[PDB]
Amino acid sequence: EVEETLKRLQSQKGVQGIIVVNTEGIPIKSTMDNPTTTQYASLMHSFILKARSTVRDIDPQNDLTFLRIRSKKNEIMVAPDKDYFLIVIQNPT
Amino acid sequence: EVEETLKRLQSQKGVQGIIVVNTEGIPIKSTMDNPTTTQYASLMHSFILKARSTVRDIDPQNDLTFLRIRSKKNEIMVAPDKDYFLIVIQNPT
Amino acid sequence: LTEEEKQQILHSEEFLSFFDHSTRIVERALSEQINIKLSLNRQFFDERWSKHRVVSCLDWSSQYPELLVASYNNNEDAPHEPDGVALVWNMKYKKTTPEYVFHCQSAVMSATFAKFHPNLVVGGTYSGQIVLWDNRSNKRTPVQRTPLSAAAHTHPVYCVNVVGTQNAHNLISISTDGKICSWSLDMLSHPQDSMELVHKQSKAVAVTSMSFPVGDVNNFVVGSEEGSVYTACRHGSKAGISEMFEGHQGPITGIHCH
Amino acid sequence: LTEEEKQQILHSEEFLSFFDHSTRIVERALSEQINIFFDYSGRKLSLNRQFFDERWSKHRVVSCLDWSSQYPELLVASYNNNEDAPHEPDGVALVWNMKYKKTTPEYVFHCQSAVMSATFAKFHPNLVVGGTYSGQIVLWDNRSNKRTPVQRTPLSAAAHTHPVYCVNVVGTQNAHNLISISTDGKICSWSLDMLSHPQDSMELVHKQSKAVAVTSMSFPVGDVNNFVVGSEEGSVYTACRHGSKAGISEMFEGHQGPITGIHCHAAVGAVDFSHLFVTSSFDWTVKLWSTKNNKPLYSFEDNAGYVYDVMWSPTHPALFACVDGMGRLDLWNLNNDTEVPTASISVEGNPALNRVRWTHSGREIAVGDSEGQIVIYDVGEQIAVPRNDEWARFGRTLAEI
Amino acid sequence: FRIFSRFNALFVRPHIRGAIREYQTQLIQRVKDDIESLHDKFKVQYPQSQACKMSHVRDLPPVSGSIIWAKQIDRQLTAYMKRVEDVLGKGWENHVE
Amino acid sequence: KLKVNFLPEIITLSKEVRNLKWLGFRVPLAIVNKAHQANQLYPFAISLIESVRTYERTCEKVEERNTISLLVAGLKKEVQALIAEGIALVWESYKLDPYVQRLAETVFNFQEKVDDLLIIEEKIDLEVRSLETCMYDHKTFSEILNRVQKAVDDLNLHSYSNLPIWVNKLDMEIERILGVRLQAGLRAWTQVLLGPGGEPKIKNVVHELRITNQVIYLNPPIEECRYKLYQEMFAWKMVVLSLPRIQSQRYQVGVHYELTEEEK
Amino acid sequence: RKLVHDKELAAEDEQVFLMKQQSLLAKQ
Repeated sequence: EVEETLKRLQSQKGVQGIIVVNTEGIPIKSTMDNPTTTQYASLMHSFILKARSTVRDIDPQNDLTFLRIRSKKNEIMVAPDKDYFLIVIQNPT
Repeated sequence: EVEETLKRLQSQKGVQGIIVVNTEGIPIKSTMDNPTTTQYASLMHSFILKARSTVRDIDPQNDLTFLRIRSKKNEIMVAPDKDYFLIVIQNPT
Repeated sequence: LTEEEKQQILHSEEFLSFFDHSTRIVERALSEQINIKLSLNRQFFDERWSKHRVVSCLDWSSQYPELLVASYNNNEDAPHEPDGVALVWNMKYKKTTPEYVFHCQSAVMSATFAKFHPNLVVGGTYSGQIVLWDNRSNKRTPVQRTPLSAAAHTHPVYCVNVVGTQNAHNLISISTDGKICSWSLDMLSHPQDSMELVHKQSKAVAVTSMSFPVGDVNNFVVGSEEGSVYTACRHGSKAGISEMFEGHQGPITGIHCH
Repeated sequence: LTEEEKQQILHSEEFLSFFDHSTRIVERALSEQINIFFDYSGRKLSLNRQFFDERWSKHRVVSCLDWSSQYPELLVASYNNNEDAPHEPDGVALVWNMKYKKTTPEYVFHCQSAVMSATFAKFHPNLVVGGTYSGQIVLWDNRSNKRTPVQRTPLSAAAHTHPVYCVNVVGTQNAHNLISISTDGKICSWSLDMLSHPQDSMELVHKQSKAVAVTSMSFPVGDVNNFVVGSEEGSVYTACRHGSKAGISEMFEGHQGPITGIHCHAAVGAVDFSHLFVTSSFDWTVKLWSTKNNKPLYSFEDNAGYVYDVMWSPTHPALFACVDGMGRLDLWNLNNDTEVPTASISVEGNPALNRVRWTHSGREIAVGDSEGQIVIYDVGEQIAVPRNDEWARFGRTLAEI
Repeated sequence: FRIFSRFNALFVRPHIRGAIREYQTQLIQRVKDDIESLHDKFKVQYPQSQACKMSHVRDLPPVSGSIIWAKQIDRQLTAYMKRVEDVLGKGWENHVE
Repeated sequence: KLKVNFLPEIITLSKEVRNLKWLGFRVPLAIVNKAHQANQLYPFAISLIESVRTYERTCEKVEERNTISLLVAGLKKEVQALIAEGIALVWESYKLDPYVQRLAETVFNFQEKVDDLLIIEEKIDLEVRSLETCMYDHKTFSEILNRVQKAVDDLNLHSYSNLPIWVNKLDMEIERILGVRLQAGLRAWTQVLLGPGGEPKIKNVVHELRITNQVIYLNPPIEECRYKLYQEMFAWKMVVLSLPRIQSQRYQVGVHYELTEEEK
Repeated sequence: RKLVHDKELAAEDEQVFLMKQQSLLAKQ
């Protein structure tokens, strides 16, 4: 089902990459060139680990749901769950 | 004209509190006490300064424009300015 | 790491809420922000799920008035496609994708919410199965279904509805031949009260359309293929068809009480 | 120190132009105001300890249980004869302890006759008094090294001639009496230092000189003259010991099977409930009654099985515990539910549970079976700990019916 | 059953007996499951049951305990007759179930 | 292969005659008879074709999952006796009138217990793989066989034909694969003794050469040393050999009988 | 008295039962 999920989130305009990492740091989902983005997946894996550390150390009972990042060039969206995570990259269209 | 905008943000839907970072990890303008303003916004200063370094590792031209964290008890948008940053804490509903 | 581990864990029984949160919250994040008489409001289409099919039923949830269901017939262009498919749309976001897909093996022409259970999506087949979908469950395949028996419905079922209160209620389903059946929502394995609506030396009527009065659980009214409006009471000594109306010289396509 | 003044950059007209840019990003950001659709997101007893002696407690029923008053972490058990070993002594008394995590019995006692019942001596901490199948009421001492009974009663015509199914040491510290009733109507009152002949002894008749084959007995708390029994008749008799009125007060029709356990109310507090008692029997029913009414106030009919014991929680006013021979220990809080069990647990393999007893603190429940397996459960604290409105809730629950 | 016993002209009238149909299937089916548990309890014989041993524990001779056992099975049978009577009213014996 | 003598389009003829009497057209009477018996035989024959279609589907799932052909068997002979007794029926018979309903009930109960069979089968078979993978320890494989044991117990509530010998075929396969794992553990003990196999702990045996009254001797004895090494062998046998052998049935509550330790 | 084991009581499969009933109708 994952390829049509890839398709209709890839037919949305502005999306450069649905490169979704697991909790393991493995590129479990990628659509672009894998050595260009696996270290960014590891970067965002360690920083979604500090973002879960941010929510669970600032507050006891809060759970981290979603992060919005708007950069200078693009708007890259980071979606945690409590088990497995998501990284996706969008241009402003 | 920040003061009557703050008086408009006295009465928005679910603003948990209004602050700003003022001296680059050291906030001054506080409507709350020492921790929730100061060391939480200094944690935000450290985390988005290192996240500016992370997007700078992705592309050194690409710095940060805007950040928003949403969670169960707080939806926090972050506006990075030049030296100081900005923290506004809001409810989801 | 390896592709056998990826095809194990990607189809494992942990990731289905992970894909539901993936599809839901990135389809929450399809919202493009900006940084600078009669009227048309919207259109909806799905190029995969809604090509070359007719719309046959709708319902708004009373709990969620943004949510809309959409029962379709079979795509006869694609015989490998499932025949009934039901598509769940939204009013809150501007997303052209549906919120949920649900499909069935027989073609559907009656689809509704349960009005005290808005997570439960009740469809009704060309075979006469009354199929149940849940959004908390993963499965686009129906999670409960009736038997296809002589005691249950076997014709195409154009109408199914719910009344009773929050603390006690019934599922009401009328078919083409005129068999009514009472059902539970927890159990669809047998009908509860089931009988046949007859009139005119007991001819079997051909019921098309359905209306309830507001606030009535016992009396109700049908239209028909036979040009005939019948009201009918559910239980009692005059359980069955009360009486008869005339005037239409066509088969009746839709009724609604005020 | 951060700054020598914290004010004037917030009062500057050029730093506030950057703040005007920051509030422009705020006014860009706060124009959305869209919430997440819900999308149907949606959002007790614990096993403590088991005791089994392979040499002594194997293939024997747990005939009785008692907890010591001065030793509330201690627990005694009574055993019948083993048909697997006829050469062994018949009654076995194993003393068990939860302050140590050893699986040994702390004190082993045994006798020639099969021990039907036992009690702890409340005011003598070193004496253990058991009742046999013979009607010898045996006494053990843990100071003496012998496992044989150091004192026993005769089973003569002045004394207990029938199987004693209930013994208790009740009384004050100055004046206490060992009270035993066998299966014939014979009550004998005993002193603990002398088992040669009873202090006071007579036979219970209730109507037209019919004998009362007594299966169980209870005391109200604080009442040494008055008490209550459970026969095999289906008939509970309130009874008074001494005075001009000696003997059975009232005729209760009630139970349709022979009574297994009767226990009066033990929780003392704001509102007095010590006229109330529950009765378990072979007719599958727990029957909540009182002394003043001669009728069933309530009967509990949820069981599919022979209920073999019932007793109150000694701290909570509404709570009581019951078991069956199916294998289900059942807790019922009558402030919570008079209709369904508050808590239920089932032992592994589902054995026939015979004897159960609360602890004195009202937190631990210990159940015995047909197999000599003492199983200890701890009661959860929202059920176990009583609150102050619960006494009034029990008053409104009794005033409801 | 208590709200059945308060309401008996409802058991006269056909509107209620048309209406209470989904509940009484559950009521007669739980009566059926209780009496099938009573059937399966009577399928295991009495010394093969635990209750003969527990009667011998609690002083009762086993022919007497077999009588207590089978009369209590008969007492639950009497209670289930009261249950099926209180479901279908008077004239419950002439019902199709 | 299985099919029935029926045509759905016959309900189209019923639809057309239920429309065109109302449109005023006088139809021939044998057509009215044929659509009338179509009206009588329409739910029953489609109930037959769903019973036949789900029968060929469950036929495919038992030839695929033939591993458990022994846990369908009484139900299989009930549905095979029902189709063999439904050889003799015809469309004139009023004996089909409970019969197709009894067939669809046995289709549904067959579906019930073949899917319960699938769930508890695959949980048992992956628990057999949990015997094949985890660590060489008596306790670990004991709760493995306890969960398989109570899984067999809850399948024994269903009470098929030749249920217990399927369990005995499982337990002899357990015994063979445990022989393979015991070979791994004993070869691990053999290699660890000389300085998936588990972790053998082969301890140091302490000996003092000894003078008592001008007699040089050895205390402890070397037969005791060889004896102690055989104690560590027999304790390393004890990990696999005293794993408890599951019976064919363990609802034998009235059996206190025929229990040896190679059967235990 | 050992537990003297019974014979292989078994269900014949739908392929061989259908060839059996095909032979039964081939006789019919």
